[PDB]
Amino acid sequence: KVFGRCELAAAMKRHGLDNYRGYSLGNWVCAAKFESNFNTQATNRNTDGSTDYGILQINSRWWCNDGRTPGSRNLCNIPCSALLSSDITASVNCAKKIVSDGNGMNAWVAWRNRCKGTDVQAWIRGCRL
Repeated sequence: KVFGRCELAAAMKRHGLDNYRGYSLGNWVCAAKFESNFNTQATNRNTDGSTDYGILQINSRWWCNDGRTPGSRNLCNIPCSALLSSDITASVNCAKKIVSDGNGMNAWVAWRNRCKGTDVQAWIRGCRL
């Protein structure tokens, strides 16, 4: 599924991401936009044998099990395929563990490169939240 901008903002706010760990909703919407362009089916294979899954591109080497990532850990206790659903619940709950893993939102490279330090409030414009 491909979320509209405000549609996702609403979904994320509903799942408690607004200001979670001090990160405004705009930050998460911005991360989702540049990580997967709001596409729940987005996947990106990495050169280390791992793959990033879903709207928030969660990595298989440590967070989910796709059964084909060497020395992979499954800290979120879920199959990576669950991260490719139209329901973002799985990705949000896993994301909540990632942003609390000692690096803030820096865990998401697209967020760091395209969102960090910017006026992320713009990503929520026009949204009736």
